[PDB]
Amino acid sequence: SPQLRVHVGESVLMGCVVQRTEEKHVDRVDWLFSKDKDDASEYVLFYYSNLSVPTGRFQNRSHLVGDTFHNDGSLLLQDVQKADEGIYTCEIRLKNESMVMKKPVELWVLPEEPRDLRVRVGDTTQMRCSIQSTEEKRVTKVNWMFSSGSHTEEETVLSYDSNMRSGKFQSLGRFRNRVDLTGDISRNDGSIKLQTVKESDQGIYTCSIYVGKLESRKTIVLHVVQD
Ligand SMILES: *[C@@H]1O[C@H](CO[C@@H]2O[C@@H](C)[C@@H](O)[C@@H](O)[C@@H]2O)[C@@H](O)[C@H](O)[C@H]1NC(C)=O
Ligand SMILES: *[C@@H]1O[C@H](CO)[C@@H](O)[C@H](O)[C@H]1NC(C)=O
Ligand SMILES: *[C@@H]1O[C@H](CO)[C@@H](O)[C@H](O)[C@H]1NC(C)=O
Ligand code: NA
Repeated sequence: SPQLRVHVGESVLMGCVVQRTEEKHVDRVDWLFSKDKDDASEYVLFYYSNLSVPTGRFQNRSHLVGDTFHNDGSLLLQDVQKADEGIYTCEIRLKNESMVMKKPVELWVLPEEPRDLRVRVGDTTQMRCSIQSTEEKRVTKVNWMFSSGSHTEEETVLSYDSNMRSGKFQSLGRFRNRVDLTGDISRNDGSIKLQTVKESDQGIYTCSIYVGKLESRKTIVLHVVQD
């Protein structure tokens, strides 16, 4: 059973894909949460008759992102909190099948990442953004934006869209020639590298990382210091 660790605030995609040679529709998916067994459980989401229903304290953070016409009942849980630590069980039945697959996934939650990233002038840094996932190729779009304290508007640092022939755009303004993707988008990683950091690079970097139309958002405050 997969054991996934995430920091507080992160998203996690828990795969629930039924291995078949044929592309079958999903009839039923249930995702249930228990802290230990705990003697207690709660629904994250259920799906029947072509409708998903995120429930309870997961109602606004949870999404069936699997292709329900291709054997897939995978879940995206956003904004993970410490109370989300425990076991997620997927029960899934495909159209025209009687058998039910049951797949437990354990989620471990580490303390939230610091908001601030400290860098010295002239150094290189990474800004990391990725979704924790058992499944490849789920991220469809990554967009990095920048604002300083004095900006009237965000500017684009780097953008990648998997559903365009275009693919990858890099800044032609303040970050020109100093930014590139270090993440493998096919492995759900939108991380970038920023080279020869300047004082004027100080500010808020935002990553919007998409699984379909569903955005997960990450903020990094770049604090540029001396010596
Ligand atoms: C839907 O499924 C039918 C096959 O069911 C299979 O055989 C039975 C005896 C069970 O043991 C089970 O494990 C199998 O799934 C097909 O014969 C039928 O054509 C299918 N329905 C249609 C026409 O779409
Ligand atoms: C679910 O949607 C599919 C694809 O449009 C359709 O073929 C099927 O009949 C639907 N199932 C039910 C029972 O609503
Ligand atoms: C629930 O609230 C979140 C957090 O603000 C928001 O992004 C989302 O639109 C809501 N959920 C859905 C899918 O309606
Ligand atoms: Na269905």
